[PDB]
Amino acid sequence: GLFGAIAGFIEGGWQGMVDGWYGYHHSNEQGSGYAADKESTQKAIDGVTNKVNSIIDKMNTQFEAVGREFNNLERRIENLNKKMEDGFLDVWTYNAELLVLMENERTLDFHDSNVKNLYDKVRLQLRDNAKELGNGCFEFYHKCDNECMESVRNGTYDYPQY
Amino acid sequence: GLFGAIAGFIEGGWQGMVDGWYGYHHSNEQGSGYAADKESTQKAIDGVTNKVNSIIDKMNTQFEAVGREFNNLERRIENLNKKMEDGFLDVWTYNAELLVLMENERTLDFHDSNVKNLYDKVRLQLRDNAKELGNGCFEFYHKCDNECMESVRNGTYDYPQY
Amino acid sequence: GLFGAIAGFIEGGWQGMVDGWYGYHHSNEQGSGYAADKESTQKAIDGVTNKVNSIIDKMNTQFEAVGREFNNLERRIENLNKKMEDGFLDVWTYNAELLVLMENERTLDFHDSNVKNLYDKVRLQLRDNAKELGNGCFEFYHKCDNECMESVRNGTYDYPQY
Amino acid sequence: DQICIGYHANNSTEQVDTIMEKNVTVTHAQDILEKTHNGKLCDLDGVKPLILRDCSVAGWLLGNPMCDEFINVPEWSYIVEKANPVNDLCYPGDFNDYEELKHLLSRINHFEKIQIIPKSSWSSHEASLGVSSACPYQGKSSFFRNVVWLIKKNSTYPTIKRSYNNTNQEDLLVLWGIHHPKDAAEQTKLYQNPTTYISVGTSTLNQRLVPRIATRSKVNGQSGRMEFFWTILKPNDAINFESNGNFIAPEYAYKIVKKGDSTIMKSELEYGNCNTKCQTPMGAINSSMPFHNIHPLTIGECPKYVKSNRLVLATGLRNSP
Amino acid sequence: DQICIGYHANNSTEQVDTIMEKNVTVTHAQDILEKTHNGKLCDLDGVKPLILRDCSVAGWLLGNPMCDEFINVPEWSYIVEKANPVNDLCYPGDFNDYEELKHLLSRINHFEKIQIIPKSSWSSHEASLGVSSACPYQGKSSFFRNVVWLIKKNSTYPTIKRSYNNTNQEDLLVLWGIHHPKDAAEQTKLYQNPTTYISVGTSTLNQRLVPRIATRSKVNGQSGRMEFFWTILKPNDAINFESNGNFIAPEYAYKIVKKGDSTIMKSELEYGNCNTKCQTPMGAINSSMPFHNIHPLTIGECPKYVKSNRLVLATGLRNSP
Amino acid sequence: DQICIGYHANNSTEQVDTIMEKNVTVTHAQDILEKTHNGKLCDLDGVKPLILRDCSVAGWLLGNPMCDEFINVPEWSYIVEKANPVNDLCYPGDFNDYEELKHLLSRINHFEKIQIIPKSSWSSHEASLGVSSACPYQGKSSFFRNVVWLIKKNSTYPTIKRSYNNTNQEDLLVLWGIHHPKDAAEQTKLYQNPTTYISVGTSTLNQRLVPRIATRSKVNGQSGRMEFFWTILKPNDAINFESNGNFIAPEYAYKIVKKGDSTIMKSELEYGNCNTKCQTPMGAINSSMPFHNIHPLTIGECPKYVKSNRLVLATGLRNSP
Ligand SMILES: *[C@@H]1O[C@H](CO)[C@@H](O[C@@H]2O[C@H](CO)[C@@H](O[C@H]3O[C@H](CO[C@H]4O[C@H](CO)[C@@H](O)[C@H](O)[C@@H]4O)[C@@H](O)[C@H](O[C@@H]4O[C@H](CO)[C@@H](O)[C@H](O)[C@@H]4O)[C@@H]3O)[C@H](O)[C@H]2NC(C)=O)[C@H](O)[C@H]1NC(C)=O
Ligand SMILES: *[C@@H]1O[C@H](CO)[C@@H](O[C@@H]2O[C@H](CO)[C@@H](O[C@H]3O[C@H](CO[C@H]4O[C@H](CO)[C@@H](O)[C@H](O)[C@@H]4O)[C@@H](O)[C@H](O[C@@H]4O[C@H](CO)[C@@H](O)[C@H](O)[C@@H]4O)[C@@H]3O)[C@H](O)[C@H]2NC(C)=O)[C@H](O)[C@H]1NC(C)=O
Ligand SMILES: *[C@@H]1O[C@H](CO)[C@@H](O[C@@H]2O[C@H](CO)[C@@H](O[C@H]3O[C@H](CO[C@H]4O[C@H](CO)[C@@H](O)[C@H](O)[C@@H]4O)[C@@H](O)[C@H](O[C@@H]4O[C@H](CO)[C@@H](O)[C@H](O)[C@@H]4O)[C@@H]3O)[C@H](O)[C@H]2NC(C)=O)[C@H](O)[C@H]1NC(C)=O
Ligand SMILES: *[C@H]1O[C@H](CO)[C@@H](O[C@@H]2O[C@H](CO)[C@@H](O[C@@H]3O[C@H](CO)[C@@H](O)[C@H](O)[C@@H]3O)[C@H](O)[C@H]2NC(C)=O)[C@H](O)[C@H]1NC(C)=O
Ligand SMILES: *[C@H]1O[C@H](CO)[C@@H](O[C@@H]2O[C@H](CO)[C@@H](O[C@@H]3O[C@H](CO)[C@@H](O)[C@H](O)[C@@H]3O)[C@H](O)[C@H]2NC(C)=O)[C@H](O)[C@H]1NC(C)=O
Ligand SMILES: *[C@H]1O[C@H](CO)[C@@H](O[C@@H]2O[C@H](CO)[C@@H](O[C@@H]3O[C@H](CO)[C@@H](O)[C@H](O)[C@@H]3O)[C@H](O)[C@H]2NC(C)=O)[C@H](O)[C@H]1NC(C)=O
Ligand SMILES: CC(=O)N[C@H]1[C@H]([C@H](O)[C@H](O)CO)O[C@@](OC[C@H]2O[C@@H](O)[C@H](O)[C@@H](O)[C@H]2O)(C(=O)O)C[C@@H]1O
Ligand SMILES: CC(=O)N[C@H]1[C@H]([C@H](O)[C@H](O)CO)O[C@@](OC[C@H]2O[C@@H](O)[C@H](O)[C@@H](O)[C@H]2O)(C(=O)O)C[C@@H]1O
Ligand SMILES: CC(=O)N[C@H]1[C@H]([C@H](O)[C@H](O)CO)O[C@@](OC[C@H]2O[C@@H](O)[C@H](O)[C@@H](O)[C@H]2O)(C(=O)O)C[C@@H]1O
Ligand SMILES: *[C@@H]1O[C@H](CO)[C@@H](O[C@@H]2O[C@H](CO)[C@@H](O)[C@H](O)[C@H]2NC(C)=O)[C@H](O)[C@H]1NC(C)=O
Ligand SMILES: *[C@@H]1O[C@H](CO)[C@@H](O[C@@H]2O[C@H](CO)[C@@H](O)[C@H](O)[C@H]2NC(C)=O)[C@H](O)[C@H]1NC(C)=O
Ligand SMILES: *[C@@H]1O[C@H](CO)[C@@H](O[C@@H]2O[C@H](CO)[C@@H](O)[C@H](O)[C@H]2NC(C)=O)[C@H](O)[C@H]1NC(C)=O
Ligand SMILES: *[C@@H]1O[C@H](CO)[C@@H](O)[C@H](O)[C@H]1NC(C)=O
Ligand SMILES: *[C@@H]1O[C@H](CO)[C@@H](O)[C@H](O)[C@H]1NC(C)=O
Ligand SMILES: *[C@@H]1O[C@H](CO)[C@@H](O)[C@H](O)[C@H]1NC(C)=O
Ligand SMILES: *[C@@H]1O[C@H](CO)[C@@H](O)[C@H](O)[C@H]1NC(C)=O
Ligand SMILES: *[C@@H]1O[C@H](CO)[C@@H](O)[C@H](O)[C@H]1NC(C)=O
Ligand SMILES: *[C@@H]1O[C@H](CO)[C@@H](O)[C@H](O)[C@H]1NC(C)=O
Repeated sequence: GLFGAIAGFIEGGWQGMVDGWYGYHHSNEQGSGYAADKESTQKAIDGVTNKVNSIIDKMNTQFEAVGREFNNLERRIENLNKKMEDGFLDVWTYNAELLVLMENERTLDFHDSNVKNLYDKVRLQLRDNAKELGNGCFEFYHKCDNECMESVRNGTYDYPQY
Repeated sequence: GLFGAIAGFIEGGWQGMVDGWYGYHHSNEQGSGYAADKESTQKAIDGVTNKVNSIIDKMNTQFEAVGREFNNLERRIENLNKKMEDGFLDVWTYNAELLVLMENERTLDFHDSNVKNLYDKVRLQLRDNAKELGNGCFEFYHKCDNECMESVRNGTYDYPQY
Repeated sequence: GLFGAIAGFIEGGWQGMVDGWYGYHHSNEQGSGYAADKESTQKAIDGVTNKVNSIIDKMNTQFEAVGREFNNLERRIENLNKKMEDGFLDVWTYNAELLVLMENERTLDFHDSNVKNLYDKVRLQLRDNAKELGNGCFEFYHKCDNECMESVRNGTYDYPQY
Repeated sequence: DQICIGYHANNSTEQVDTIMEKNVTVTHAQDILEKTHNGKLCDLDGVKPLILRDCSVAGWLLGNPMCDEFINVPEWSYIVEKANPVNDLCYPGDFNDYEELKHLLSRINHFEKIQIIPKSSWSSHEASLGVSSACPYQGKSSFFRNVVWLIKKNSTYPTIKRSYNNTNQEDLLVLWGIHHPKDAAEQTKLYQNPTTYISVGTSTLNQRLVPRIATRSKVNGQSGRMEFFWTILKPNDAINFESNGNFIAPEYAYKIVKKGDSTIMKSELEYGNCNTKCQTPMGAINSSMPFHNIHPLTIGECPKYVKSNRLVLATGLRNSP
Repeated sequence: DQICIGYHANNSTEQVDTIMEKNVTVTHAQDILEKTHNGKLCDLDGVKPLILRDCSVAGWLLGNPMCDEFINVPEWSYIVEKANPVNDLCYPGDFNDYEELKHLLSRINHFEKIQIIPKSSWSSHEASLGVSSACPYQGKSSFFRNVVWLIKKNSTYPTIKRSYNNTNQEDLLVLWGIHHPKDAAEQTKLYQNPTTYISVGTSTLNQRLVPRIATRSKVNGQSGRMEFFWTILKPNDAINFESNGNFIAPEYAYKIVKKGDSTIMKSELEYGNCNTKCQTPMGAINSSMPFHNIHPLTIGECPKYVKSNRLVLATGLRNSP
Repeated sequence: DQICIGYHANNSTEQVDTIMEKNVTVTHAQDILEKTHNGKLCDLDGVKPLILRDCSVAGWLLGNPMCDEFINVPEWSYIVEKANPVNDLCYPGDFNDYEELKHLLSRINHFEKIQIIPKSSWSSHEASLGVSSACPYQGKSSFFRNVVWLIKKNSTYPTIKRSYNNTNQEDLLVLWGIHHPKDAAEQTKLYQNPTTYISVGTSTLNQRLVPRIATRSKVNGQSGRMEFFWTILKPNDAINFESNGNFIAPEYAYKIVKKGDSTIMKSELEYGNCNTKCQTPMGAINSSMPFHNIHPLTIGECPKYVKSNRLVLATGLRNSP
């Protein structure tokens, strides 16, 4: 992806994180586990939802074909009618398919971006109190118990304390 | 935003920076203040201006309706005419609204990108001669007077000197 | 570019790297030279190729004009016919030109992204065993012979070894 | 001790397409294209369609003897007609401005048939011998029930002069016709007068028809032809007829009581005993999807038609193997 | 000591929409949709339109006595006609190929009226008694000023044979007509001859009209009808008339001197005493915007019409609270 | 010691446009718009077109003496006709429903001319004096070769009654006509009978033509006119003629043997001695590009037409100075 996180420096996703789209996995002497980041997850749900509704709504006003009949000596206008109706269908079919392709690409990149930004957010807190391993993970120099871990997820990681 | 700077790790903009879109705020013993980055700002003005003109120009050739009248026994072709004219209006209305939505998203992201790149540019000069605070700011280990500050804005920050 | 690498912190491209789109240049006591990154290059070729074919294919079904003639007292429907045929040409001309502009922008940004990610990949391996110079280059603290260099291109750079 | 940043994966096999890559497996997706229908013709919002079956709009309106099922049809939502209905014009001929009338019907939901010129009131002409083997009913020769084929009485066809005044509130559809005979002998045999005409007038209308004679091939065993005409008589307006012969006089005409959204749908299907909010010629649609690919000609509250086989939006993210 | 990187904020409340988010406040924006008009009909580039007021194109061209305002109109930029002009055909009837002629006018900016067959030159027929109460002028019976309703003189309507040769450089619009009488008595009363016709020929044209008789409802107190016809006589071509009666002969015809961009605009508005570069049926536009949403039918150098209520592009960036 | 990350540059000057920037130099690009053609009319997939040269579709089909080149044309791929072919209707007149017939031809690749009413079989009428100076052939007066201008024999034009039965498998295009004379004297001079007609009937058709007389301008030195008509006679159906005079009888009619994709292309160009898979009125196209900008009206396996001057996609990346 454009942002390098999803299937990039973070090799794969987590079956074990069930309660959100992005989040944290911690590992210390007390144990280990997954925790979803609420804020970035809800941000993602709002954006994607607004997008779907934006897509649906923009295609609201669109060509509707009507039945018209013509006799045996009105072939020219019958053909005109047919070419007119088909012309608009092809145009709206193109619009719909292209919009889906273009916005699907942007949806995947958007998720990649949200992960990258969450990773940077944590990197910018920890700074030089942890080793950046290169795979999404940070190895602490000090012991980091569950309250220590929580402060990282908080945004409250007290850097001068360590 | 996709790039994480604007309303991301940089929480908010500056009312006090009046002379450009992006720039620097310095703070030392001599005082403090704002300075716009000329290059990145002018880059942004050129891109957005070209975009507007590109948008305006692409919508230049577009359907123009003409008046046509039909008698009481020409209802079929009158309907054809109406469906034809409305069909094209709906298509061009869709095109215009979708283009504005899509390019507005890209304009906001573009600005976010320009800020992120300006931030990285400075980070890459300072390296380990300053603390990356996590909020857009860099705290120097040495004293950095106004000429020192200017060299950062220059691109000329002499790293071996400190 | 949006990602800051191409014509950003990497000032310019390399005439000397002939065998790929992105890659490495090494410099030590044994000598120097260019080596293309196979994986990221082939990734780029697949994406751009799929894009071209996607573009070509989406424009496959599109309006085809047919010849219709009208007598001297059928001016209204003749005009209708002409406005209909021109209307669709303008629509498809717009679609084609806009798609090329939009996707050209995304193609250039895509390359920029691939370079940025390759740069980060290497940065994340080397960590603090090298100086990040700010121009695409990393200056090693230890001697890095050709096998050492190869391990960087590998993904196998043994960090604890140095 | 470490903390890691990551993202969701699951057992999903849903795939989406992008410009640069096809068949990307994602954790979540949303299909937006309706692909299914029930294959039936149904009531639209409870209001049953008019299903003409083997009859055409002409057979129906003129009153083809084989189309008695539709002698007095109630309000309809839409109309269904086969591609080649067999019970059209039983006596061969033409229906003038037929397509313009069918178009007029797409803005009509209900007709009320009323008698404007009684069959009994033709005291100087023979009104009960206007039949043919081309229009059979229960083994016997009959004719279009809504018009009266008038012929000579006691070897005399005196000039007809009839006027009807539209005293109804509703616009009135009036139908009449002209008989084109085989040869000069048949003309005098049926109508006496060798040179005849039909003149029709209203507020706007100014018509004068003359019977055209020619040798013609036998359709339904007839060399003669019937050419049928119509008009919309507005309220407080009068229609005026005058004729020497060959006149197919109106008996019944249709009041236009309800004008609204309708359509004539071409289909070979029959009634489904069914209800829907969106109907196509191939079957009805019950869907909350914004798009469908069943058929372009629909009626009701429908999704937008596209020619796609597949439209699926990504909502989640790239799923891991 | 520190240095910070940041971005601009200001007091802006301008908002823009995106795919993923609506009503994003930005520092700078550019509206590209014109929403306002002046509500008036105006001169287009100084050149005043032809405002027919209560007259129709037919009333104008045929010379309805109530339409003397337009006896000799100067060059126009566009034409304005009401939806239901009251001064149309004063004597009831039809205008043949009326719509095809109105279409022809959209490529015309100026007519020059000239006399092709003088009123005085009808020495064998009565040319000054061709009037009706249906076409009143100052309380007296009058008639379409550009055509001459000819009747019998001293109980005789001899065959008319008139020819006009287009010696002008310009294409010529020629108008004529046929009178459809109430009954056989009126026919002989006005024209003597019971069976009449009008034959019209040109290089291309090959016409022969016959008056159709019928009982008709009274429009403007008339049971008779006038059917009007036209043609474009090319330079060096001649038009030929022949008739037994019922002929409504041309007196004046229009030269086509200026061909160019024009249109017939449907509107109830009157002249605004005004100037503009872009006109709509609802009012004129003075804007540098690339789009507008006033009305689809425009003339002049205009923005492109869209159905949007709002089109606003972001230029600046996301503004901070 | 150092390792650097970088990207490719080369000597390319290819440029592409984006929304925000024009003329960006890139390392690699792909042009997708075909701009060139060969400027010739060519065989389509080996199958030569019908190039009418100075003849029109009417001159061809009616058999204008100057159009003998096309007396029996083989199968064609498409048809080419000039904007103003000089050899149209040699004797002036009209071709009824001409455009609807030309449209019918766009679904036809091959005609087979056959004789339905022999010239010799007119034993009661003069069939070999139906000529004019308006239709010259080798300095002598001739006529449309496929129809027979019948006149009186020994001062008598008895009523014609002819029938042809379509025993062929193919639909048959039948052409006939009516002569409109200058004056009453010419009518009796050619046909004796002052009041004549032509009645034409088929399964569907019910026609009766009458000659219209008028003073007319001289086109090709003729004041008389010929009005031509046509129909498609389906298999096992019979066409029936009856007439007093002015009848232009069919001799040859065209079988419709091959129905398929075709078109009538307007062009002043001649045959190129050439082959192509895609043809335009300006010349043919040999390209693998998905788009072209030559001309909108094409036939064959073609790229899609757009109005662009330039369509170039970036494949590589931004090239360095
Ligand atoms: C088909 O038939 C219908 C009726 O069966 C015809 O409509 C009627 O036509 C007659 C003329 O033949 C008109 O007669 C007179 O009626 C009005 C009545 O006034 C008003 O109030 C009543 C309330 O009941 C209402 O029905 C009317 O609509 C109207 O608003 C008279 O005022 C008028 O008489 C006038 O007297 C004036 C002096 O007092 C004179 O100056 C006038 O010149 C005039 O003589 C009128 O003549 C009916 O008005 C009319 N009714 C309706 C409902 O239309 C219809 O015309 C016919 N069609 C055809 C084609 O013949
Ligand atoms: C309506 O009226 C107009 C005129 O009022 C008619 O147009 C004219 O028609 C007459 C025939 O009736 C033609 O007469 C002769 O004139 C030309 C003159 O030559 C040229 O130079 C003059 C310069 O002033 C120019 O006006 C002409 O346009 C032309 O280029 C004669 O050459 C010609 O006479 C020929 O003589 C030859 C031997 O010398 C013979 O071989 C020829 O057969 C021929 O007899 C010609 O006959 C006018 O040419 C013509 N003028 C114009 C301007 O059109 C018009 O025809 C009429 N319409 C109808 C439907 O009747
Ligand atoms: C133009 O000419 C053609 C022929 O030149 C006309 O078509 C023919 O019309 C005649 C009537 O005039 C019909 O005659 C009889 O032929 C069938 C034969 O049966 C079948 O098998 C043969 C196999 O060779 C096949 O040709 C036929 O198509 C058919 O399938 C008879 O069965 C039938 O006679 C019937 O006898 C019954 C009792 O046995 C009676 O109940 C019936 O009432 C009927 O009398 C029939 O009459 C031909 O069928 C017909 N041939 C074709 C190929 O169309 C054509 O009609 C004419 N056009 C016009 C407008 O006049
Ligand atoms: C996010 O997480 C950090 C770390 O868990 C939070 O700090 C902790 O907050 C808890 C709950 O408020 C504190 O518990 C309280 O401690 C006081 C003093 O001992 C006691 O009187 C109360 O009864 C209660 O037990 C805890 O002391 C504190 N721990 C640390 C190491 O700071 C922080 O509040 C959270 N911040 C946000 C924004 O969510
Ligand atoms: C960007 O900013 C840096 C830091 O301000 C610039 O370096 C400074 O440039 C000034 C102006 O040229 C120098 O002033 C001159 O100093 C010399 C020697 O004392 C004197 O002879 C002149 O009269 C003048 O005062 C100043 O020395 C220098 N300071 C430092 C610390 O380097 C730099 O030139 C700028 N570069 C760019 C690309 O804008
Ligand atoms: C990527 O590159 C690194 C560094 O070049 C590779 O490590 C090197 O791999 C080579 C080839 O397999 C090894 O050579 C072998 O050495 C053994 C032991 O001396 C010898 O028995 C064999 O005959 C052969 O010469 C070499 O030892 C090794 N060097 C180092 C410093 O690790 C690595 O294998 C590559 N990995 C990938 C994924 O491409
Ligand atoms: C009102 C009337 O005259 N009805 C006749 C009818 C008409 O005269 C005729 O259709 C007008 O063109 O003709 C009917 O006989 C014709 C009929 O005779 C059968 O024997 C034969 O089988 C048929 O081919 C056909 O010729 C008719 O039935 O139409 C009788 C009717 O009473
Ligand atoms: C040229 C001429 O004959 N003018 C007559 C005209 C025509 O005869 C008639 O319109 C042709 O159909 O008729 C006029 O009288 C008819 C008129 O009489 C009034 O009294 C009555 O009020 C009206 O309803 C109507 O019948 C006419 O004015 O049209 C007289 C005119 O001189
Ligand atoms: C079948 C026949 O009658 N052919 C005549 C033909 C017709 O009578 C006439 O075209 C019907 O309208 O007329 C021909 O002479 C007319 C011709 O005479 C020349 O001298 C003169 O140069 C021409 O202007 C024209 O008047 C004809 O050639 O058309 C003779 C033909 O035999
Ligand atoms: C992406 O997946 C679709 C759906 O499975 C593939 O469509 C199938 O393609 C194969 C081979 O072309 C056919 O045998 C099947 O009939 C197709 N199935 C359906 C349901 O359409 C498609 O080919 C794949 N595309 C790519 C580029 O890999
Ligand atoms: C975005 O802002 C617009 C403009 O204020 C909102 O439009 C208003 O919506 C409210 C509630 O629906 C209505 O009462 C007003 O009539 C609307 N005003 C105008 C000028 O249109 C819109 O609802 C907002 N949209 C979202 C998603 O928040
Ligand atoms: C981008 O390059 C194109 C192609 O060179 C330029 O087009 C030329 O423009 C100049 C000046 O307007 C003209 O003299 C030439 O006739 C044009 N050449 C062609 C082949 O079209 C274009 O102007 C450039 N656009 C921008 C924005 O710099
Ligand atoms: C996938 O996992 C979900 C848990 O959300 C479960 O409900 C479903 O049965 C699973 N499906 C398969 C095929 O394993
Ligand atoms: C349509 O389908 C839904 C299932 O999504 C069903 O619950 C509902 O009853 C159906 N409605 C009708 C009118 O058939
Ligand atoms: C916003 O600030 C600008 C300064 O550029 C000033 O001109 C304007 O008056 C201010 N508006 C409000 C409402 O404060
Ligand atoms: C149009 O409006 C502008 C204001 O933007 C004004 O200055 C100009 O005078 C106006 N032009 C006309 C022709 O009314
Ligand atoms: C550009 O370089 C290529 C090498 O790939 C060479 O073939 C070509 O001749 C060069 N063109 C120019 C103009 O230098
Ligand atoms: C078309 O052009 C190609 C060159 O791209 C050439 O090789 C081929 O022979 C041409 N085909 C025809 C039918 O002219």
